[PDB]
Amino acid sequence: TKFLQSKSGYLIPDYELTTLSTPLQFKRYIKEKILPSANDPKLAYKEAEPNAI
Amino acid sequence: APIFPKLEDVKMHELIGNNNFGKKTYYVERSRTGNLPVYSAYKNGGNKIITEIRKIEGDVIQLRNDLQEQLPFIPKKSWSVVMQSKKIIIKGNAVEAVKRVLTKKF
Amino acid sequence: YKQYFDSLPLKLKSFFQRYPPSIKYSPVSTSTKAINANPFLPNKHPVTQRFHDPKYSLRRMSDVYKLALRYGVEEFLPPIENTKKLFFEEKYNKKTLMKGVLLP
Amino acid sequence: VSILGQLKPSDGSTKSFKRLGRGPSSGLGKTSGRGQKGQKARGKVKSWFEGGQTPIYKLFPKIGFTNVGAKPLKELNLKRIQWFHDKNRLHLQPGEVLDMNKMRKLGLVTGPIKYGVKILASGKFHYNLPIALEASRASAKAIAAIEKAGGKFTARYYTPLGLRAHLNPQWFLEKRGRVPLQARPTKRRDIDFYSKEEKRGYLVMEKDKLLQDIKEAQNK
Amino acid sequence: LNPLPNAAIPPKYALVTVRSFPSLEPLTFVPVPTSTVAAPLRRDILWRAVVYENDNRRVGASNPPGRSENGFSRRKLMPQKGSGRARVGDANSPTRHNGGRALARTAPNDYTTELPSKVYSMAFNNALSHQYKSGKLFVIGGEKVDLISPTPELDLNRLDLVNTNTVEGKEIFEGEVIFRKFLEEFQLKGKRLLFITDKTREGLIKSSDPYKQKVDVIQKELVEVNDILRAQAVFIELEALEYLAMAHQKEI
RNA sequence: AAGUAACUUAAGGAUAAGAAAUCAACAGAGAUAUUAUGAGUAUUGGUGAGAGAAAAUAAUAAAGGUCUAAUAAGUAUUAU
RNA sequence: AAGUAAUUAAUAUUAGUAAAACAAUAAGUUAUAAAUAAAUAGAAUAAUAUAUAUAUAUAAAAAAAUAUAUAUUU
RNA sequence: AUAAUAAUAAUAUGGUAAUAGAACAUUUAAUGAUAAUAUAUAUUAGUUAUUAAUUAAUAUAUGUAUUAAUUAAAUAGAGAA
Repeated sequence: TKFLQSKSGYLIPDYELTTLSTPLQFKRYIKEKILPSANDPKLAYKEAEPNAI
Repeated sequence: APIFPKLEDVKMHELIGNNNFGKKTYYVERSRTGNLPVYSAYKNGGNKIITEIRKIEGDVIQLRNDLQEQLPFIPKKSWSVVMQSKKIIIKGNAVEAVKRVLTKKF
Repeated sequence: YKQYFDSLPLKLKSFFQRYPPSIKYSPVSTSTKAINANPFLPNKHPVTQRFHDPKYSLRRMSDVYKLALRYGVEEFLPPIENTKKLFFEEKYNKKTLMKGVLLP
Repeated sequence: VSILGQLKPSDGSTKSFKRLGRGPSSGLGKTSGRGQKGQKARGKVKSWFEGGQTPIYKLFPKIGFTNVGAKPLKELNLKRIQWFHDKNRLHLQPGEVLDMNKMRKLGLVTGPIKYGVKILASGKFHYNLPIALEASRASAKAIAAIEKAGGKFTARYYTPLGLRAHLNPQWFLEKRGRVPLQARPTKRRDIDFYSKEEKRGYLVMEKDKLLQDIKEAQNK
Repeated sequence: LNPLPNAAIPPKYALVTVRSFPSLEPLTFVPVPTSTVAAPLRRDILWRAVVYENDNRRVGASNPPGRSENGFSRRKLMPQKGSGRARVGDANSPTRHNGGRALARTAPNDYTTELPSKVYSMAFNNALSHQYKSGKLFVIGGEKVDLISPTPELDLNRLDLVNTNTVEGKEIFEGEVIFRKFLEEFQLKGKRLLFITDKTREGLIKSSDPYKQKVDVIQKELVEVNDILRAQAVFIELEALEYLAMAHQKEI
């Protein structure tokens, strides 16, 4: 997980790390959450407006 | 004795997101002194008796359904599961029966 | 030994300083002018012939005695025979029960 | 965003307080729930007042005395000790007579044991413990149940200080380097009670010195 | 035959990564218990804790002058009848424009509310668990525990900056710069930060002082539920986190 | 209501209290002070209105005991 | 320009905790037994009041009232 | 087994004193994006079963909302003296 984080550039949260039991699951998570935001910066999650569409 | 154990002794199944505890399963933790958390409560000035069941982890609906299956003599209507605190209220003083049902597993 | 002595409670230490155990103080009431005059007893003043009140008033004396009992330093204090106070196990053992207890 | 701007109380916890004197459609309008024009409207008639009929509390005769000498006693029913054993809570060793030190320490009776404990018999049927008990006193039925179980009760005298010492001997040691001695019963009634074999009083059961001294005095 | 078929045993340990400070680098995992760091998020308990804390915080300095407090004479301004005007007493009445306030509050308005200790502990745990879930709970340590990956050369295991007090060349100092660099790296310049130390990290607080409006450095003992929840990312020492767990554990 | 307001007098940075003829109860504690608890409890009252401790347990608190008196009489007490 | 504050007591509802709670050094408060003016009395000796507990009474009963017992204590 | 809205049936839906329920305006505290293409305020004209808010036009300020929203506090609402 540390290696994955280092290569990625991004931080996978502690709870997520605890949950995900396989490399495949980790990959799937990454594809879901970080990737789309990385692709499109307007699509990214903002803190002050968490319920944005 | 130690609050956080070492990394070696902790197994994988002990961690969160393992063994599928969220999906359609539950637990009912005993009190500090070591008894089943099932209590009579005399509401509305002693007029309304109700049996409360506390300290439920996981799916409360499933637990309620299981208890109904165990105790068919209590009606279906009288099983109010309050979701905010996760406790399941029954109309009568049905404490002893509930305890009997739970004891075997919890 | 010196360190252990120092570690003793304050009142007891003060008492030992100002009435030291080298002097064998009297069991009975004495002249106030005497060197061996017991501070716990009421000593008589030789000129006036009036009993002076004890140098250590009764509460303070009792406290001192209890401190001595705690640290096992009783015999170095001057005698409390003729002061009417007994203490703890000795008091318990030596006392007669009240007339009311024995003969209701 | 932080959770701090989206926290509510649990449903059924809070309420709106009834706010008076704040418009007609509010409900609590001009008169503000007071009614109309009386004394209560502008003031408050004595809460316990009754117009003129003797104020009930005065109509009834005065009854009783407050026995200042009384020492109310807590009740550890036999049923409870059993619950502790079956729950493997009564943690004793062969012997270790169950005194009040152990009692409150174990948690059978807890809170404030001011004057003592009486052992009552509310689960005397299912009581089967051969352990030895010791309290201020016990019910006759409770005693009989204990005897049947193969146990051994002793009613023990404790003045309030003596009881306190018994409960928490370490405190006294910490403060003073010495736990206080247990007092004799000075009172006549107390002496009489513990001199009874039927009560299983300690003065007869242990064959105490005080009782012997009293007998000697009587003789002489 | 089978009485409670869906009964099961819950999970009991969540792994939190133990990091080196200046650069948040994974050194080890540490399994903290589920009750501290992964409780179900009960909002009502959290609310109770917050409101209580807020009430405790209150200064309560509202001191408007009542008709007694207000400083007019007690004299009747116009006689009861034979004036051709409404009835008046002294000039202090709430009804008049210069008079004192009706039902006026006084000095030291005590707004202190109470909470059960257990409830407060539960709330404290709950807030921490919520923070962990969010991905806003950075546990920094490695001194006591057995590591997997070794600590970096320029980082350190405690939550502090080195040679902060030293300032020889220019008025600018190194610990501040390091802090700024750290902020730049993890993209939390304007975000609220909460550094839960164990012992007094003087250099850290000095480094922070530039960003005092957003960064709050607190001790292990004086940290609050409010402080935890307000924070956009908490930075807790492993030892401090252990202590908190011990404090707010349900007793057995 | 209330020894409160008010009026008088006098003293200091504070003053007052303070080292037990105190409490208690057959065990014992150890100056005074303030607070909590005891406790609206015992007690008390045209036994109405109402008024109401102490012990003990804790907090606070300082070095907290210490000779100054040739040991205390018109005083103890008593009657009123 | 006007039902408010402090110290209490009671009832509701919710939440935590639960035959314990509060508080945690202790100490205390409340509930855990019903009583009875009060005392040393106190809840199945074979099960539902026809048992037992206390109060009047009493040799013990009956009789009023209230209370208590029908895997797991309320 | 819940909720939101919508259906069909029935029953009810005057109201002083009074009881209960649920909302809104205002001000402060906690959390808090946004931006003079905005906001705040006012008039008018609209819209929303409408104490309210919102659209537009316009005037004035202000390079800006303790802003929406959730709580918690209110010196929280005046044709009546």
